[PDB]
Amino acid sequence: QTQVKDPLKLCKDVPAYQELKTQRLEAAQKAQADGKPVTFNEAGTKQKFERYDTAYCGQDGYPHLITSGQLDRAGDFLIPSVLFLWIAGALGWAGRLYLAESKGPEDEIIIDLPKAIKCLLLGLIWPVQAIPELISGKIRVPEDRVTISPR
Amino acid sequence: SHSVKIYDTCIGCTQCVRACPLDVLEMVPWDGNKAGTIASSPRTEDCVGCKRCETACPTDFLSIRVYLGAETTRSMGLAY
Amino acid sequence: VVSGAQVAIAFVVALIAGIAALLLSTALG
Amino acid sequence: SYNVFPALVIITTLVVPFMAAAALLFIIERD
Amino acid sequence: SLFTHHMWIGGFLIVGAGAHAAIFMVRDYDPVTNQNNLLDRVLRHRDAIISHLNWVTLFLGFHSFGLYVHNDTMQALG
Amino acid sequence: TRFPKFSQDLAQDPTTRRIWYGIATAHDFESHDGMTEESLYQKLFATHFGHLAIIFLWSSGNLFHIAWQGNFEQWVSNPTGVVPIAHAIWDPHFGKGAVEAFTPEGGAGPVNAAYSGLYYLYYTLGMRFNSDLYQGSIFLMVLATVFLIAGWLHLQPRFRPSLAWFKNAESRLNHHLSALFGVSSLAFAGHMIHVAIPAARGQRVDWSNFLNTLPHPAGLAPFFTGNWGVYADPQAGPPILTFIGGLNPATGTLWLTDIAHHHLAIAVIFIIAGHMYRTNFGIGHSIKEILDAHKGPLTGEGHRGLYDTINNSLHFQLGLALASLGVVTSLVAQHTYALPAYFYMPQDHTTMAALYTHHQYIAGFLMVGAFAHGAIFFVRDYDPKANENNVLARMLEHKEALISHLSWVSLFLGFHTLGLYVHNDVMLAFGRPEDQLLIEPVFAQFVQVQSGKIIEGIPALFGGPGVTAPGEFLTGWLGSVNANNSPIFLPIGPGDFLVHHAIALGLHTTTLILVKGALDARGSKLMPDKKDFGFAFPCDGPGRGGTCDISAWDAFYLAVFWMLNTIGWVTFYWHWKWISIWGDNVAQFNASSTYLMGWLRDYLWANSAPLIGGYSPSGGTNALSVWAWMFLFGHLVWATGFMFLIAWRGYWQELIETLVWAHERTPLANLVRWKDKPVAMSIVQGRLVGLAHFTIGYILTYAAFLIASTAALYPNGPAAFTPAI
Amino acid sequence: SWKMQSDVWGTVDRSTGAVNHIIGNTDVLLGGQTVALSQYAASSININGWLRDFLWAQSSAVINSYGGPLSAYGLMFLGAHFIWAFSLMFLFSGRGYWQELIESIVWAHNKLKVAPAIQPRALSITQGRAVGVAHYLLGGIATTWAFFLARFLAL
Amino acid sequence: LLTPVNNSTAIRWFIDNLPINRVGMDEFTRGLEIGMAHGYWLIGPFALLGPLRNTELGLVAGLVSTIGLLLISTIGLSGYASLVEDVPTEFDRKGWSRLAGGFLVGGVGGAIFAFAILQFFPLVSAIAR
Ligand code: CLA
Ligand code: CLA
Ligand SMILES: CC1=C(/C=C/C(C)=C/C=C/C(C)=C/C=C/C=C(C)/C=C/C=C(C)/C=C/C2=C(C)CCCC2(C)C)C(C)(C)CCC1
Ligand SMILES: CC1=C(/C=C/C(C)=C/C=C/C(C)=C/C=C/C=C(C)/C=C/C=C(C)/C=C/C2=C(C)CCCC2(C)C)C(C)(C)CCC1
Ligand SMILES: CC(C)=CCC/C(C)=C/CC/C(C)=C/CC/C(C)=C/CC1=C(C)C(=O)c2ccccc2C1=O
Ligand SMILES: CC(C)=CCC/C(C)=C\CC/C(C)=C\CC/C(C)=C/CC1=C(C)C(=O)c2ccccc2C1=O
Ligand code: SF4
Ligand code: SF4
Repeated sequence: QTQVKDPLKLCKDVPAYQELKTQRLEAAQKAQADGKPVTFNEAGTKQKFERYDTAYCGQDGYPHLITSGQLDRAGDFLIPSVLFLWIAGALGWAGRLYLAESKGPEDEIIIDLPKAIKCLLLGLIWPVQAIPELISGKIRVPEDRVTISPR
Repeated sequence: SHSVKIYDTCIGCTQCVRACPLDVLEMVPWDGNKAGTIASSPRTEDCVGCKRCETACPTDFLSIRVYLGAETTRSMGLAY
Repeated sequence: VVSGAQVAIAFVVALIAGIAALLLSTALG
Repeated sequence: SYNVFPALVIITTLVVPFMAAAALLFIIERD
Repeated sequence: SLFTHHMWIGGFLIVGAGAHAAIFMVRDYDPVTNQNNLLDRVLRHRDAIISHLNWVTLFLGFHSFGLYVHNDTMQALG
Repeated sequence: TRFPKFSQDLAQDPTTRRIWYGIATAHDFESHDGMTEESLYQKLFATHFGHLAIIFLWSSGNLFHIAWQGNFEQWVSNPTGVVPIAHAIWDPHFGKGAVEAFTPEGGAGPVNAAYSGLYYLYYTLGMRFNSDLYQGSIFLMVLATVFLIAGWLHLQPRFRPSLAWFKNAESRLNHHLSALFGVSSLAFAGHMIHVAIPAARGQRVDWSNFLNTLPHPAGLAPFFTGNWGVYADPQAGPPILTFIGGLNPATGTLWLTDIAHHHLAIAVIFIIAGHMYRTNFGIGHSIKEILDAHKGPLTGEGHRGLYDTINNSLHFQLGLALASLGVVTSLVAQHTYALPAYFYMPQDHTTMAALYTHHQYIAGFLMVGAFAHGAIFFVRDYDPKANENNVLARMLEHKEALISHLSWVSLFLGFHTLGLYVHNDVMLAFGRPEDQLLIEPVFAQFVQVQSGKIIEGIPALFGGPGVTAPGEFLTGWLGSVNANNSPIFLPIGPGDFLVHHAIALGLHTTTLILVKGALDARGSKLMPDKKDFGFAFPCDGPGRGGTCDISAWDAFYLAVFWMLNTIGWVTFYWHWKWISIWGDNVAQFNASSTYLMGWLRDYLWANSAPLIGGYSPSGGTNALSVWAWMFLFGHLVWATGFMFLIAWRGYWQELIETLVWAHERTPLANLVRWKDKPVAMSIVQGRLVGLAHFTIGYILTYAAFLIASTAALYPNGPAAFTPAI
Repeated sequence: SWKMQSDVWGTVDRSTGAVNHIIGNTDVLLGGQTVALSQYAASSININGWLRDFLWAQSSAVINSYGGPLSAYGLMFLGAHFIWAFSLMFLFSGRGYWQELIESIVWAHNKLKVAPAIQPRALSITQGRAVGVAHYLLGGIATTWAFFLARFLAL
Repeated sequence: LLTPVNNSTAIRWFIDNLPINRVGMDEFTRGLEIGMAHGYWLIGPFALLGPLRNTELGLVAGLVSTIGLLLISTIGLSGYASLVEDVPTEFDRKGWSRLAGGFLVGGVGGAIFAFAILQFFPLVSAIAR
């Protein structure tokens, strides 16, 4: 057992990140002249480690994310969090909009496209409608209209 | 032998009697429904417990109930 | 060491636990 | 300092299991 | 790859032969067509066929896989 | 057919189902013919004496075999150079290669090494000679006889206690807290101070001299005059009661004088605790009075009725007992490695692995059984009238909210945790390991820092344990938490993050299966009258869409898989993190535990090599050949379980009818006839037997792997440390 | 796979006239006067030989395939193990559990006006068997596929 | 169903005159002949394929092995005999019980006789030398 007092520092200070960063750039310059089209070319790899330079790295040299809510690492989890909840909330609200306007079960196996695009467009701004339905209790059915089992 | 009970929700549709492959069931006259009849289980010593009668019963929750009980040669369906 | 006398003593103690277990198991049945 | 009784192994692991199985056969099959 | 691929294709098709032989027996079998013919007489000793097949699988399984288990045990016992 | 005598329903069955179900229902005393409540409690009290006696006979057998066949005195003289011996081997199937592989160097004959840790327990308690172990073995066999006599005696008509005696909750709590917990802990503090601490000092104290041996030179004069610090003072003789805190840096284990003071301190707490409830002396609490007062405005009737609910339901009481035992058993596992008590046990790596894995699997079974008897309680004992609107009936009232949110958490954990592992696996495959999702476990590192771990970017919120625990233990505690080769609060990283959420997935999912089974035990929409059918029944047939595995028993059966999977994830993680520590390969653990190929290759594939080389055509056999054989045996048993779990009854029943035909038509064999008609195993029995093979094969495989990989590649280590300041 | 690698396929040397098979000739101790056999003849006669010399030894290509061109086989090897294990959820359970679980989930969708008109049912008893055997076959066959192709395209 | 395997005449005569079916026998003598037959051949696999087959005490080890197999078989047969209750004479409880006793006596005796032949078969040609 060996205590790690400093598990994380800036990646640009870690020498195992400088190992990796030069080892990736050398592979990107190897494929630029006398090479093959790759996902990370020489300018793509420069920008990749331009982003990782001000990140936190462990001793292996790989970036580690901080998800505690701290705001110098808000791009690590907090900003992808708002982007997720907007897009996932849009798809959830759009299905809820389409379900209420459904003619029947045939609208569930044959998608009514101008109804579906409109619900998917109206779902895009879902917190314009959802939170005024969320404080009113309009988001939920009363308890004596929802089936339950014996107790 | 299994216990085959008939509850008062029976509408006298006779579908459990037709479903039964062992002739456990029969219709007797009744006054509790418009058909004037109700299923009865006089011959449950022949009941194998297959629950085809329960499958045929249309009432929400069913008017006929099979309770699997002590196993016999007849109720285990043994030809040996 | 566990001498041969002590092995024999242990089986006598085990035999008494055996008849005690026999008393309990028939009173339980 | 290798202290075993091989006859106790034979009796307790072969003989009395076969006799307990015979005894249990009489218990579960009688009457 | 070619050995393995065609081994798998062949095994799947043989199982489908068993499936559609069974579908024939449920759907298209008729007692009037098959009176004391080869098909009717196989059905009349199906207990003899399956019990002998039950025996020969037990024989084969004991006397083939049990050899591997014998060998595992003998090698482990030195 | 009179077996089984407790069930005339089963006894008149003419098939082989009579035998199986008589065995399976033999301990279900409530469902037996002619059972009354009073005769049930009287039978249980004596049965519990028999189970107690088995525990003491088991312990006396371990003591006898270590004394008679082990090497305790040889190990006491040389604890690092001697492998402890469980018992000798006499196996006539052994060839010459197996006899010499199990015969230790210079040894007389084949032996099994011991991985139970009993030597470290016996040594730390102060046992030093084989005569100590033998007199323990005799004493526990006599103690077993006493409990067997007690069980027999309390079945005699003069000594069978009344039903009101068994339901005297207040007196049982007062006695079990004060004497069974308190006095027993006080007595153990007596053993440590009179026997075990002087043995660690090198002073032999036993029955022949303990009456004339002061455990402390000032003896019992500082105790009664209130000058208690003399027992902690090094200048007034060797101390017996201290609060040094942390671990002893010479041994890597707990201070013995801390252990003695711990058991003395908690003995006083438990003896005081057992004066709480009202017995025959006017003073004390009524439990019914405490529960009935605790009724708030949101929870309806509160705890009213719960006294008669608990006191009249043995399945509720057992479910509470199993759940508490299961939590404590896990706590034993977590604290035995983190804060070891036994001399030379942290140096025995195989024993530490075996003990952690043993107790976590026991804790997993106890947790599942607690929910099983909680489900049995709801079908058999739960009265909705006497529990009207209390906290119990209100759980059933919002049970769809409980199950749907437990379903949500498990899907929420499962989608993202698997998704992160798969993301990292794809990154490693494509040569982009710097694009892994490596989440730092900062909330748990926060917990370590509050206990005084020094971690750079994580703050001590209240000011550290100098502020929050300013006791006498603080120097020895902080010296042990920040030391290298110290097991207290191991360093954690992103691999520790991902597996802890996998563990949380397994905890929430197993709970979801168990809670849904306990809350739908009485009925659902698919089967509203399920309580009329009981805990364990196959199905309600193919109608209403089909109803296989609808019983509360079947939710037990499904959750055993999930418990085995969860404890598998827990014990895999413990083992790989510790063999990376023991093997000086922590950087390999930190690199490869963040993706699932690293678990397959660097944990499973790499550590299987000494195991599956336990016997071979090239190199013969070695001591690992029994684990190699058990490892294959466990794969075979586990896979045989799949046959019962997949191929269900009606296939086998038609197969058996042809065998019945074959027997009756075969000459010389049809003269022999069965007394019980051969039938296929029942639907429930096929699930139980399949689960049993699955579970036994699961445990035997991992035990063979855990022991053989540790004992061959990482068997021993120092465990001494240098304290940190 | 094992018999061809041990007894048939391999390289010849233009010196010695020597046949070097892909695996190459275990020595069987036995006395200890060693006996030279092919690896299939010396080791496939018990299950531990199949586990150690076939499954453990030849999986080294597929479990080390990451970071190179056979890494898709390493991903397929892990993914097929997953699908195979996933099948056992269907094979070992029954639909009455799943229908009751769907009931509590339909409650939460009912409570928030997101219940669909096409009522969610558990799979039929027959379909649950068919789903289980399809994923069992798919996972098991694709594991061997990834194992075989990573083994022989690497050596 | 009536088959040629079920219906051959000198196959029926052979089965009818095996000692389990032969007219006029007592169940002891039935068991005695059955045991003597089985114990005789059963030593063969034990003596030739057993673990001590290549040592000089291989036949003795195979003999004690066969006796062990017959004793455990007799436990099943004698236990079966105590529990049958079913039919008259040969399937009487005492009938099966006498067969179990005869089987064990004949079985051990058949193994000992087969042991003596395998141990002392050089004596049948000892006159010429
Ligand atoms: C209208 C779409 C919709 C909405 C708003 C919801 C909402 C919810 N689901 Mg449900 N669900 C859905 C579809 C939806 N679901 C479908 C199609 C399935 C079958 C796969 C499920 C199966 C399911 C389970 C098993 C559970 C939930 C749960 C929940 C609740 C918690 C969030 C969650 O766990 O999501 C998880 C979502 C899924 C697992 C399904 C997502 C699959 C796709 C993305 C949805 C389909 C989109 C649809 C086709 C869009 C059409 C719009 C267009 C026509 C305009 C939340 C009320 C949980 C709960 O009860 O919490 C209390 C829970 O345990 N859902
Ligand atoms: C590896 C095998 C495996 C896996 C992945 C699962 C997964 C699951 N089990 Mg199951 N289970 C298993 C074996 C497994 N089980 C076995 C052997 C049994 C004993 C029969 C059970 C018994 C069981 C019970 C009793 C319960 C579960 C539940 C669950 C769900 C738990 C929540 C969760 O983690 O959501 C995350 C989901 C997953 C991790 C599943 C995989 C999702 C995949 C990877 C996404 C696929 C995307 C892909 C592109 C689509 C395919 C397209 C392709 C055809 C082209 C999850 C679906 C519980 C449940 O339903 O909770 C609500 C539940 O109550 N399981
Ligand atoms: C169903 C059912 C049942 C069952 C139940 C169960 C089985 C349960 C479980 C449960 C559980 C299993 C629980 C547990 C829990 C635990 C807890 C609750 C704990 C907590 C703790 C804490 C909170 C602590 C704290 C702390 C810390 C953390 C550190 C520092 C110190 C301290 C101490 C402060 C019954 C029988 C009743 C009946 C009815 C039905
Ligand atoms: C080829 C053939 C055949 C045959 C087959 C077989 C299979 C046979 C076998 C055979 C056998 C298998 C034989 C055996 C024999 C035996 C013997 C010869 C025995 C003897 C014994 C003895 C002599 C004994 C004695 C004794 C003793 C020692 C002691 C006790 C008592 C007694 C008396 C018991 C037949 C005819 C069908 C037909 C034709 C062809
Ligand atoms: C206890 C006692 C007196 C023993 C005396 C001594 C004796 C005769 C030992 C013999 C024991 C044995 C091995 C009895 C055969 C068990 C059997 C009927 C297995 C077929 C079967 C299989 C394979 C399944 O997968 C399955 C799944 C779901 C439901 C039912 C079944 C099922 O039926
Ligand atoms: C284009 C595309 C893919 C759209 C997505 C399509 C949309 C909208 C929903 C998707 C629903 C789908 C695809 C699957 C859910 C199936 C299900 C109720 C599984 C639970 C279940 C399990 C886990 C068992 O083990 C089992 C065992 C034996 C009998 C029954 C069962 C059983 O029922
Ligand atoms: S369970 Fe089957 S046999 Fe019995 S009454 Fe119903 S249909 Fe008839
Ligand atoms: S029990 Fe059901 S099926 Fe039978 S007659 Fe009544 S309603 Fe019809």
